[PDB]
Amino acid sequence: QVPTRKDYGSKVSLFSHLPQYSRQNSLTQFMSIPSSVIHPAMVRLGLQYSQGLVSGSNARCIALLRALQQVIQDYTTPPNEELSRDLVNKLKPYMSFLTQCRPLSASMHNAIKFLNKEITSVGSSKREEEAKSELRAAIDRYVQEKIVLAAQAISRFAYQKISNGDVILVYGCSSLVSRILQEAWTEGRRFRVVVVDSRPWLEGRHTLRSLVHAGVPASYLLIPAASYVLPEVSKVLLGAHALLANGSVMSRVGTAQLALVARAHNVPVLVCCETYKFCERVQTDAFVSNELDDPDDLQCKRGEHVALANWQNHASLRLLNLVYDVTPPELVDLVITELGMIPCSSVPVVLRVKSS
Amino acid sequence: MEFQAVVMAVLLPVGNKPLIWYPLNLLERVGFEEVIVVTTRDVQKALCAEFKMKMKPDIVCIPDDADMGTADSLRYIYPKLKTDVLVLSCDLITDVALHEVVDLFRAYDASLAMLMRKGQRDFIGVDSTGKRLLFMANEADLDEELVIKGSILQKHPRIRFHTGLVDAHLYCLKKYIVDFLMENGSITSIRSELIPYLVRKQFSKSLDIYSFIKEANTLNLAPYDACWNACRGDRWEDLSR
Amino acid sequence: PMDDKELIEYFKSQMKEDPDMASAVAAIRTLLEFLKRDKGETIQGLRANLTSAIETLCGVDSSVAVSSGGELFLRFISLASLEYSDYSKCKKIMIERGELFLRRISLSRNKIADLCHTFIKDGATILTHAYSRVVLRVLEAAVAAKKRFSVYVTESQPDLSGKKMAKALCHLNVPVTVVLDAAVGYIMEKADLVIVGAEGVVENGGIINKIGTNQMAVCAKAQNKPFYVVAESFKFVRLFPLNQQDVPDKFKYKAEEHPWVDYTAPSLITLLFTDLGVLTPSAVSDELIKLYL
Amino acid sequence: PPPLQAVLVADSFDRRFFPISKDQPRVLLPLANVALIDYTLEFLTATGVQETFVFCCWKAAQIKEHLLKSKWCRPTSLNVVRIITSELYRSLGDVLRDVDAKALVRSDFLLVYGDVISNINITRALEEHRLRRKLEKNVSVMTMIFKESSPSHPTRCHEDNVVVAVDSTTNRVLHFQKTQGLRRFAFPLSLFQGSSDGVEVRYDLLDCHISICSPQVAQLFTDNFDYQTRDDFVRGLLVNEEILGNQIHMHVTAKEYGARVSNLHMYSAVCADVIRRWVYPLTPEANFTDSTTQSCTHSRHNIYRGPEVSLGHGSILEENVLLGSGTVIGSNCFITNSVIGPGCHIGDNVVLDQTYLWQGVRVAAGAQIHQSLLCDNAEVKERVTLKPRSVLTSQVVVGPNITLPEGSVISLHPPDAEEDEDDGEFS
Amino acid sequence: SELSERIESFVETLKRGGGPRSSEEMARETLGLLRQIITDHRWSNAGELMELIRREGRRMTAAQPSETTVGNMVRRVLKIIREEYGRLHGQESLHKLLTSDFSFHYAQLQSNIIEAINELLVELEGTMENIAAQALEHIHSNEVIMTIGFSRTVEAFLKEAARKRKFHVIVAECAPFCQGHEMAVNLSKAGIETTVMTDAAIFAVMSRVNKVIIGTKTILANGALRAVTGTHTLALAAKHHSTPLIVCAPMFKLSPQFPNEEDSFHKFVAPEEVLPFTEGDILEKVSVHCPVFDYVPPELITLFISNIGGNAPSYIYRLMSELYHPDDHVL
Repeated sequence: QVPTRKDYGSKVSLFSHLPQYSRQNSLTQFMSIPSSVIHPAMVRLGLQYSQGLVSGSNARCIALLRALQQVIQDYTTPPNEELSRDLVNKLKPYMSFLTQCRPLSASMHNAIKFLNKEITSVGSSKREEEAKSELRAAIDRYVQEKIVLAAQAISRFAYQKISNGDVILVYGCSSLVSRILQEAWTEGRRFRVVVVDSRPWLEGRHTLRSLVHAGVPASYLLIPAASYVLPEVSKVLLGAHALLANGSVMSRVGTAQLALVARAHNVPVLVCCETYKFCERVQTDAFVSNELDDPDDLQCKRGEHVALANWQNHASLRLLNLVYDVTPPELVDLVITELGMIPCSSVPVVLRVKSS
Repeated sequence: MEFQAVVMAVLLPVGNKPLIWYPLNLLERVGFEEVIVVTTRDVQKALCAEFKMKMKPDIVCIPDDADMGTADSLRYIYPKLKTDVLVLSCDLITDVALHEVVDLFRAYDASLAMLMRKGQRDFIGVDSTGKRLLFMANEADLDEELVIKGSILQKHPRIRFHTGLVDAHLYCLKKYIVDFLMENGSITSIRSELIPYLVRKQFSKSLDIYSFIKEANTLNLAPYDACWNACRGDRWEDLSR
Repeated sequence: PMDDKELIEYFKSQMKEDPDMASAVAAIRTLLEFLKRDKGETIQGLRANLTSAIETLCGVDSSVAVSSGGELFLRFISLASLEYSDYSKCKKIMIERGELFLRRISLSRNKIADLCHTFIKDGATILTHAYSRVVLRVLEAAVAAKKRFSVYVTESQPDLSGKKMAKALCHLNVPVTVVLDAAVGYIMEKADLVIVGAEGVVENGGIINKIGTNQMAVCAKAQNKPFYVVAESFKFVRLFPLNQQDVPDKFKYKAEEHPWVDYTAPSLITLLFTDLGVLTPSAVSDELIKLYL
Repeated sequence: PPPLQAVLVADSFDRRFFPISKDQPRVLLPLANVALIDYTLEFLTATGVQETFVFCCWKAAQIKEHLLKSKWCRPTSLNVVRIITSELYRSLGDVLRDVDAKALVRSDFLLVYGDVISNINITRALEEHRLRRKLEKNVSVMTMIFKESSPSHPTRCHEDNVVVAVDSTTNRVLHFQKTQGLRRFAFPLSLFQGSSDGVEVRYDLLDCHISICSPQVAQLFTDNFDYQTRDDFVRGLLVNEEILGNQIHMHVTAKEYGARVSNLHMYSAVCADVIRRWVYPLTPEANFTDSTTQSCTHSRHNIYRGPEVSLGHGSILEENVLLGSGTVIGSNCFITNSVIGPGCHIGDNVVLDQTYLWQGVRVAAGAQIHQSLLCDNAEVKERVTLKPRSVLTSQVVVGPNITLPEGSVISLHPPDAEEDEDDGEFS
Repeated sequence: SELSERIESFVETLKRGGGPRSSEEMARETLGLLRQIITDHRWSNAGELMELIRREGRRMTAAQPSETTVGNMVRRVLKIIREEYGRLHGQESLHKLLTSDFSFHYAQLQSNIIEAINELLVELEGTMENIAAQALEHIHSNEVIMTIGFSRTVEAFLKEAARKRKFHVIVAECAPFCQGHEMAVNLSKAGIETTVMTDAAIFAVMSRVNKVIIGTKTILANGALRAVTGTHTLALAAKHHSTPLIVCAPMFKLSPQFPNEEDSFHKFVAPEEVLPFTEGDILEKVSVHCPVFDYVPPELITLFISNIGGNAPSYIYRLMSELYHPDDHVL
């Protein structure tokens, strides 16, 4: 069977319960080239998750659903068995392998739950081809109505808040924020955008390039200097990787800071997220549940010397590369979803109306 | 199946063990329950009988014509190909971890993944990361100067060139490459005029060509000196293998 | 059809005949009377005429409660038309449901008073901002329960509604003191709780009220005093003001710079007393989310 | 150990700034209210140069007069500027031939033009050059300085674009060629076979036009009388490798700025970079040339204001705006990404975008000026609109009721100016 | 002319790039230059000496406004001159208002000025030792400390505290100039069990940090701080979690200026640190700003540790009165 990925380096004592891997170490060096235990599509998907070729939560969910459609297409029911259970039992090891390649996101968890419910509801007296076609159609409908139409509705809703001659501060890279800003600029709103970035990913350059190509006037700076630009900032628009049942917003590592600093400068905070990213779990800190990225990514060249080059030699030295933080509900003013403009405390309510 | 292994013989049973055995063992180590082999017919269309005396899990053998190239062999065996192919040759004595080339194929959804080793005439040029190759040509086609398109340097402003590298003739090829070969009978040899065409077709939904550079072993070429070097190296190589 | 003029004088006479009835209730009654005699044939035309009438009424009165009642009436029409496709059956259903809705919103004030009066203790001090009929009713209910308490009321400088509130309280034999609009921060330490009305409850749970409400709420929060708001259900409106500037201009003015309205965030509010019961602010959004599918 | 010298060519022997060069030398043009010669001298002084030779031929009188009353000609300056002038100079080859004839350079001097804006420290490059010359026993001759860049940057002009083929092991240049009006680039096969240890073709390099040279450069220039430019020397050396090898190497900088202004596009790009602090510490508010008239205060969004500006009521300075001392701005104006010289006067409701107004320029109310250049003492009358790429040179007055086309260079000299005039565009 | 060339070299070094990396070296160089100015220059009266010192101080401060240690030393020397002149010759308060002169010559004033400068230098030498000595009163066993950037005073503090206690240190790199890596390596070489993180993680982990110890570049008149960029967010997070914020700053980093003064407060450097030059055409349309200093209000600071002990920000004004004359603020 598939082995277990080896932990890399030494972890922080407070994060010792989380797995920490390295990008150089690949899990496919111990698996047969014509993969049998793991479907080849899942192998490719895990390879490009571990190497970082798919980063955004929406992109990760779409890639997972595409590979999963391929797996369903290639799937053939074994003799003397039922599809509604065999399919789930076969899919579980693929999900375990994907988690080993890189910890799953909230969108991927919700998509997996949705497909498990869809497969479980497949009748036992229907043809295999019909069941496969229905599963593919359900995946397509899920993708459409949970990403495309949701983004369109969120852009339409956010067009109202964006006014002429105001300043909007965005953080990191998210497709929803970029689409909102581009559509608002297209409809005739005139405004500036301030892009805040953070090491080591430096993914704010993606949205910077998108805004420049769209014609929107843009400014760029790192996150420590955020307190310098908030005096002239009118709104802080953020994207969320997940909304928790207690209202807390799980997002990129710097996001919470911005909200806090925004509260210090009396600047409204808007968070745009799709309702399928709403999670019924709750957490109050970035310690109980998080993901440790490759520590070697923290190395930077300042001049001709790299200070953290051989950081393994120092026994008492540790490096952590967090990828998520949790924002308390009291630092967030708006949540913009396809349902509408809701307070940060209405997250469970939506979770109640989307389950029945 | 993800891959279909194809072995070329257009062949040598010489050595401590048959020269064709080593590629077969390399394929056998990493999965590959079955493998298709094209057997020589110019010298003797009976090497299938000789291979029937070997020890392998499963082999399918197909006799070839008198004279035919690698592309011609693929054209002959088209009906038996169903997915992406992994083309090898009898002359390949390597200890490379095959997961590198196939991992390059898997990760980037490449149309071609190939393996080469540092030498110990043909110019190749890869980008900064050293994985994707941007240029490839031979001294026969170039009169005195090497010409690079402006678009290539516009997209990739840093091309690093190798000259002495040795092609190992191990290719992971996508299925539509085979289909394009089938629609066009002009191409006769994979190395000579198939791979360069794909390389130049990148810059003209886009073709992706990737290469992996090794530093341990090459294949036993047709020269007798190459055979002697392979025989010398296989004594230490065959210990673990 | 009912003329624009006829609608305006119907609204004004409805207000005048019953001074104790809120503007939103009169607007809803006027809309129901307009629907009663319409002579239309299609539900498509009915909605256009109804929203035009709501626009006219909002032109007459710029209060937030009028617009909230108009939106509630439009949602009522949509909900009724959802069940019945035939226009005549839908018309009868809308008429009878409107009568029932009118009687319910009439009983709303007494329901709020009965739910709310228990929070007032004996010997406590009440701080109120301006003239609200709901706070007057809850103080009546507290007095009827043989509770003894004192009330401070601000003057509401633009129109001295606090003096009218003090006169009405004196008619009830309640010790009431009129204090300046600038002395709330001086009086907050003596009061035990703050009870104020609302002209509209926004999506997140904040309130839209008289210009002096926000500073009173901030002062109450600074001294950790409870801040209670009494409001009817037909004052729920799907607006989310980011700040004071984000409030629509049609509610601030025409009711150097003198806005008649401010916005109070839900974080400064302890509990809301509606005919739906005693709610946290976070409940309000839920109701709205339940109303629009 | 020997003092670091530098040869400063204060004459651009080409003519790319005509007709602006007909009145003022290009070296004395104000980039951000500071002459380019001042920027080059500051660059030389900051990098450790102790002796500088200034070779000027065209309009040498103005250059000498400006230099003598400058900071670097003071006795307290650590850079001993020596102005050498001659009327027979026609090319950089002539300058280096004269350098060899006078034996001015001792060893390892700096070759750079008089219009180079940079903040590059050449300590590492000089150390590498000296180490190569010591280990290889006098084989390395020149070390060019290049800046890592992207081909799509505004600073990378088509005219001065270049592609090289080098050895990544030793940073040795093996092929070098411009890419003006070319779609395909050809590299001779000789360089591959001569060195099979790995050759890399680089197109992501911006030419800073800075060279760490040797007296052997002057010897080769005086041995080859046909050399006229540095590119000719480089090409002739690279092609003639079989005899007298004389390898030339390169150095790449990434965290430092370096560029050479050679036309109006380069002028605009470098001015925009300087305003936005890309050439730090060389900043308009740094006052690196200690003159009282260039004192400035820096504000948010790179708004540099000089003394006694007195901005009008309702006018807006958006970003990247430099105002000279004494400049007067009207009411309800709109200035953006523009540089205004000292003493300028602007009327009401004027709009300026990406313009450059030299000292003494007077603009009447209602003007709309975009992406143009207005030389010193120019004048614009009411309700006049200038399209992008317009140029007014040396006191041209443009009358009312006229909109100039995009490419409109006008001056007081009839032939060079496209439409010479002093009262408008209608003849 | 040796003094003139020394002054010119000092001004050029201030303008281009910091030669003396440590602030103590800058203070010592300024004090030595001022001593040479006092000795070599010929002056009869005290007023002309004061105006000369004011002139060179104005030049040096105009060379680099962000480097406030030069101005602090100039003002300290001016107050020393005032005190010595008052002693050899013969404080705005209500007492002075209710209760109730230069251009005189004294031959022995110069020796008193020189010895006062010398004892000031002697005090300057041992500031870090005093701060390290009092470090042990603020660190308890198994504590968690957080630091931003690289400061020699804080590292001396932690290394002295680590000889008798075991504690964990979390260093947040100060992007773009990621100098927190160097401090983390230095502390790890002393076995202090350190951790390296980015700025973005600060608020993420402040909930598990017991106290924050930081350095500073300048302490203003009201107790505010001019620190490295990212310190304001750090102080805001500490205030949110109520963790004490300790500032280990010597007395020469104490400047009598006030926050709102010409807005020439932050220092802006080349945007190459934030956005590289290889991005391409987008750099034409993008405004990149790279401040290196940040303003921290005095209400976010819990304690001030200096060579004279521990103090509250509310007392900082008094330390202003004992160090600088009210007429030397403008300089």
